[PDB]
Amino acid sequence: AGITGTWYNQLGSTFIVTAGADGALTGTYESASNEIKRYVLTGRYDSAPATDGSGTALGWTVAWKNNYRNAHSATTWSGQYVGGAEARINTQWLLTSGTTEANAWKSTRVGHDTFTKVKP
Amino acid sequence: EAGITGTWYNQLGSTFIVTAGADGALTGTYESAVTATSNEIKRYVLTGRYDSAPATDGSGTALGWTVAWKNNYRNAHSATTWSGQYVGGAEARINTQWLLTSGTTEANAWKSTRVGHDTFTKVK
Amino acid sequence: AGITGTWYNQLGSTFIVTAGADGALTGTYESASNEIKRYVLTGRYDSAPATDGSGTALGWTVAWKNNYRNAHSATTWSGQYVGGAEARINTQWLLTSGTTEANAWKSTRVGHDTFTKVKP
Amino acid sequence: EAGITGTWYNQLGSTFIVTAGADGALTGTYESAVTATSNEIKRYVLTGRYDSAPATDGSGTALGWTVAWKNNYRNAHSATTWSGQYVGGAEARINTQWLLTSGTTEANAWKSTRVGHDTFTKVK
Ligand SMILES: O=C(CCCC[C@@H]1SC[C@@H]2NC(=O)N[C@@H]21)Nc1ccc([N+](=O)[O-])cc1
Ligand SMILES: O=C(CCCC[C@@H]1SC[C@@H]2NC(=O)N[C@@H]21)Nc1ccc([N+](=O)[O-])cc1
Ligand SMILES: O=C(CCCC[C@@H]1SC[C@@H]2NC(=O)N[C@@H]21)Nc1ccc([N+](=O)[O-])cc1
Ligand SMILES: O=C(CCCC[C@@H]1SC[C@@H]2NC(=O)N[C@@H]21)Nc1ccc([N+](=O)[O-])cc1
Repeated sequence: AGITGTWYNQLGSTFIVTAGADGALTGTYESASNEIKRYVLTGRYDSAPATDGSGTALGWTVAWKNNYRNAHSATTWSGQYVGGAEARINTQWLLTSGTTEANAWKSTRVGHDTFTKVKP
Repeated sequence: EAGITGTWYNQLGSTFIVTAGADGALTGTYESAVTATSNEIKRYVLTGRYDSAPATDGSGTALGWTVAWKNNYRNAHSATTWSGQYVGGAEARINTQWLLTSGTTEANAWKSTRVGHDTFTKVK
Repeated sequence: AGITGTWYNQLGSTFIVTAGADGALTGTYESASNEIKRYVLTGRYDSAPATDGSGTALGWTVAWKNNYRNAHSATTWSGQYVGGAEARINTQWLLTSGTTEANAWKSTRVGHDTFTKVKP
Repeated sequence: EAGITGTWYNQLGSTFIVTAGADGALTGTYESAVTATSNEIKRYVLTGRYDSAPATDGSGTALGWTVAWKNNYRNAHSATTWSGQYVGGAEARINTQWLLTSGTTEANAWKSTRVGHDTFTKVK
């Protein structure tokens, strides 16, 4: 819809996603050869957003295991899509690593990514 | 990573029913606590991912999932993601932090996202 | 030092701070007449940062009560100062409102502010 | 807002000793859990703010504070802020979420900040 396609964040990463008609998000995420760096993503979005000019709520997850590498971690992005001539997906994210119990307190990093339709 | 499929309950009275696929998929349903309302009216689709080959040094299993708060009955114009780890054994837990983003106008975007933490156990 | 002075974020807010020699931060925060909008801030920073080009860790708190208004809430900013010709204070923040027990789950909002030495 | 001054303990074995001033100041010390180390080597200055006139409808008292992890003995080149609310009565609590930012190079800034939650009680 407005979401399906390729998106680029400030870090050099690339997000390719299909938004299904009833709320599914499926795709690949490439962190900053390209194929070693590509990971599955899945998520959900609001397939009927409000009609008052509000953004479209959405989230997705990447677990950082593919056929080549396993970082033993997962990131979730939570945010909203904003359409128009300067379309954005504005997110906050949580990256949790698998840890022992003694290290669990420091298992989760937090940050923010802004995605645009063109590269920075 | 073994150990995730099944029913989980958090401190808020929510129920999380998930299947963990062999290659890292999470699929299932998430139900909010109800008192007056019938259960299925507050049941929502979830999807996510988990580490299907965790380190076998006693570390937890990294995972995450998303609920968009739209179903056939209700739409809150919002989405939550949970990020955390599964810890196995006799008192198994899924320990998470979450981000809840509401769809807002640009002027309200700064206040769009709530943060919290949910601890899931196998008993209510 | 590099921190003391006036800082401006993307939202229209103004942060005026003094960094004391041993780690104190004291000042006023003005959210976007000016005086009704001004609140006390206090915090801490690393008064001896690493010498490898790293930023300077710091945090502060504003409780949103002044002589005129009380929102029954408090924000903390956590971040790092980065000096040089384009100096920044890059932060993530948590805004917690006072709530009943039943509403506590939704008490805390999270976001990010980037502060510069000139207005946006 | 009354009720905050004194000693508080979290689930990680840390000790938080704070004075709440009449107009909203928080001042005190924060000590990490120790096993081999002497207590004062892991004790740090804190400052913060709280709502000194909370709503008297059973709501909690909003507050926050900061520790920069430098003392006369050690420097971790980091700072934590806790944001939360004091809840009074017989099982009094300070329920918080926290952000821990490490000083990093620009290339490492994306991974500079950890997030978590601490529950403080009046007993260990
Ligand atoms: O666990 C990992 C996997 C890679 C995560 C990439 C993050 S997802 C949030 C942000 N947005 C992006 O587009 N990319 C970044 N990496 C990792 C974790 C910790 C450390 N470490 O040194 O501590 C090094 C690499
Ligand atoms: O947008 C919503 C949808 C419901 C979210 C439930 C949250 S997901 C994190 C946490 N864990 C759970 O199991 N349940 C809670 N609800 C909502 C949002 C805002 C307000 N509000 O008053 O602002 C009221 C309800
Ligand atoms: O409790 C409040 C007090 C004002 C907080 C301003 C925030 S601090 C993080 C960010 N950085 C800034 O420079 N300014 C913003 N406001 C408030 C809270 C909730 C609602 N609400 O409608 O839900 C309205 C106002
Ligand atoms: O930077 C530090 C300083 C110590 C922070 C203690 C945290 S504050 C939140 C939580 N609540 C507590 O009472 N204690 C913990 N430590 C540190 C940072 C990174 C790593 N690391 O391995 O990456 C190890 C130690």
